[PDB]
Amino acid sequence: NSIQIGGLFPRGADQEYSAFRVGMVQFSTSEFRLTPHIDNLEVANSFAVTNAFCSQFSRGVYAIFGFYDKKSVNTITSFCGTLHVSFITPSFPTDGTHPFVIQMRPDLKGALLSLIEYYQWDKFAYLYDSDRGLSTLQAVLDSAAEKKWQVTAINVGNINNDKKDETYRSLFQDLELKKERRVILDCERDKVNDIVDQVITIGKHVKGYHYIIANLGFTDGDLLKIQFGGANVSGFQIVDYDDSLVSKFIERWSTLEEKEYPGAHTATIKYTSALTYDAVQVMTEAFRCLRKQRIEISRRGNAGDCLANPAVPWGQGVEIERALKQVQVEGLSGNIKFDQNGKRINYTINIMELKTNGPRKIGYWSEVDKMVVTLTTVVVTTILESPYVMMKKNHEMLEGNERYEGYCVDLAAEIAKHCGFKYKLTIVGDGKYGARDADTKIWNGMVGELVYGKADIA
Amino acid sequence: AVQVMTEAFRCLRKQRIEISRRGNAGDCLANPAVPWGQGVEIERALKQV
Amino acid sequence: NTISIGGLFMRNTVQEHSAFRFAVQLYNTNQNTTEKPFHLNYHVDHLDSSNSFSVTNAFCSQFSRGVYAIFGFYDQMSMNTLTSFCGALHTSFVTPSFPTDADVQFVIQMRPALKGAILSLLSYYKWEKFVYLYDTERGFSVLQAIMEAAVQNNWQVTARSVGNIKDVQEFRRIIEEMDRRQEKRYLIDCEVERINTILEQVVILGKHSRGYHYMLANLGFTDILLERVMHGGANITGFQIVNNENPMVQQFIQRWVRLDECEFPEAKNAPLKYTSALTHDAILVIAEAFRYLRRQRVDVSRSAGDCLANPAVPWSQGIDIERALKMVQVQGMTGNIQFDTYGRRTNYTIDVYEMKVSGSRKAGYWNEYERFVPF
Repeated sequence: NSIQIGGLFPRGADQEYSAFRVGMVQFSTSEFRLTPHIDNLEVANSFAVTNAFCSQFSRGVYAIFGFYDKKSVNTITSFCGTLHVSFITPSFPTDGTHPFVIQMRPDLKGALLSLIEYYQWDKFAYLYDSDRGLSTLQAVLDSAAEKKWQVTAINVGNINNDKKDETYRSLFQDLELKKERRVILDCERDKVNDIVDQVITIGKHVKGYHYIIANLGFTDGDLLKIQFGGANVSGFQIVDYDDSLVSKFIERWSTLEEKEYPGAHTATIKYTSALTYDAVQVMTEAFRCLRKQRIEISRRGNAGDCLANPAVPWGQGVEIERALKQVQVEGLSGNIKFDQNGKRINYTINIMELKTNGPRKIGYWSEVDKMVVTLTTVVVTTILESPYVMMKKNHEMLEGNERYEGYCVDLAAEIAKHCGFKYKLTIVGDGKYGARDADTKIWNGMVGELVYGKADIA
Repeated sequence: AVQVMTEAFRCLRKQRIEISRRGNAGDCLANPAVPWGQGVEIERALKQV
Repeated sequence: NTISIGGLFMRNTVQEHSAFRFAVQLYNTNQNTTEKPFHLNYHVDHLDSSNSFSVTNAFCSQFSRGVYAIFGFYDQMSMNTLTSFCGALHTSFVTPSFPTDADVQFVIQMRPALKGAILSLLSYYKWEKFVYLYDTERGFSVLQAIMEAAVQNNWQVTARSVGNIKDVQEFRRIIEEMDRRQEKRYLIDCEVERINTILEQVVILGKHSRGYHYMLANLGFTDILLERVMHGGANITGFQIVNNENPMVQQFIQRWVRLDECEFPEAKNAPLKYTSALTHDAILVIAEAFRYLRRQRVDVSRSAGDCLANPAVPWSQGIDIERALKMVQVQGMTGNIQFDTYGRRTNYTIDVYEMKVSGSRKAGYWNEYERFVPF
């Protein structure tokens, strides 16, 4: 049997549409398939979004897959909620709660806050785009007092606008006058290199910068250190190319003909396209067991039915909503599970850095734990405290273990001897003993060095 | 309550004189709800008395 | 002959609704036929706004009746719907609501921007370190302006989004944390209701009056409950666009408080909200625009039909009505009323109020040309 669904695609979401079509093939069976009706719309225009949504409602679909932006998200949430038609989307997840919305995209704010803490940043620029939204910036500003962050927030959404000269003046004051070198880029993934290029022409000693790309598709665009002027670059990734599921997908996707399947024939897939493919799996798993309503005729929709026809009875629509939210599957974006408000839970975001050989996973952030976890001669960590460890008076002439003397220097020699190991005395970087920050939940001092693997004995 | 309804309603729009017909309870399921924007005007008129 | 307009009212716009009926009433009962060449009609729809569906339906209903313009309200949720439909159908929306963050067409925004006045007064007081508490009910424009000015002027602003706080303990925790930073100066850019809640926690706490300065960025100054805080020695700065000494305001008010509570709810049990004065001024602007179109023998017909008709071709008179609306220069309850190409108040005046232990007074005024002028 078949179930009719809507598909509302923005102009320029070519690869996402290819991924949707590929998903429809992959997840169809001889026993069950989805029948989509595709509309292509200006998502920034709430009138046009209303017309599209209402036309799908009119046609009588089980669900609408689609996109929204900052300007149209309230249309979607209010119409879904009123008409009782489920909307499944890879768009930015909403801060609050809204029924009849299934959010394929994991929240990024938690992982970003954790990564800032992980690098122990206390001062940075935050380059945002107001047309994109300010929710993530607000999360960072909310935490800045408690975490002791000096944030300089700059709207690079105005970098080509009338506020352009103001934007350049702002970038100049922060990078040149204040010598900022830690930069968070919260922007459309395909705008990263354009913004960076501008930063590089404006700043100085740019090789020494450290960017965090606040976006879930770290490797969605080319990452060439040379393009970044030699800087450090960190970011986030929800599609793990080491996953067999993902590598198998890419083996197939990479040979699809690019004219026929715009955006395919690539070794990577944009995270939004991955979420679109995953959405087809979710709808398929949700719907394949729902009642086979009497085979009816599907007819072009009339947007006016939003006002002419009554809402789907809540008891009817909620069965579909619940079926979607109960789905538990593995997809390109990893473990997919939803809470009662349609938000992804139990997901993992990979933490990436751009290394010599290319982007590398250095760790991960799990939604259940909400901290950055690091992935893979005795190093003795110790502290300069008299009379345990002290700098000999003539340390300049001495190297290694010989630079120090004290109760603990002697004690180290004794236990190394009794245990049969060679060692290297190192003073703890932050000069602390070891306490766990109540907020960032991270260990400092000598304890931190043992917990994080930077030393093997204190 | 008759005073309240009288004060609330005497200023509301004089809708076109229609015919009043015995009601059918089944219309609770057959007919749509009064549009909220319409009904709320009457509700508010009552509460403002 | 007869000019009909639409009226889109929301939750908690009862007094503005009453001010709307009454201003239309004043226009029609004017004896002078030069001032009243046509009869002005309206149809009102009440809308929830919680829903984009509910909103589109109310707009489309009014639209199919064939209105020549719409007076109404939007909030953060309904704004995109209403302004996008008005823009697509070349139908002019005239509103007392917060001015849009974006530059749009077919929206005449009766309420002046507050940010220019806020920045000038921050400079007048030499605030270089302060707390900024804000909700986003009236747009992201002020927030974005403050953040950027903080960069450009190297200020130390501690900013907190408090629009989602339901537990008043949270306000006290925030203030204590600000105390530990020795914050004495507060810019509060919130809805009046939420400003009232904050000022109340300030009073409960104690010792947050003398030595403190609250700058309250909301044109609803007269509805803010600040007397207890005034009595404790705090400084307060406020903003208004309505002068109660203006003879026009005086004359409106004297008639207004004589209206009976049945035909005109909220006229006698509540002081006049500034948005009600803007509602009155909106009728002055609509009347003037159509008096102008008549004078100029420009016609306007519509018909009108289906708002989702595809296409999708707006009436040609649409542009002329918008143009007529945006070109007016009239004097109203909110002073001089003029608009730029984006329907934004231009050449408006904001009165600046100061409350100190030595008393309360208008401390000066702000306009776009001379900025802050104290007297």
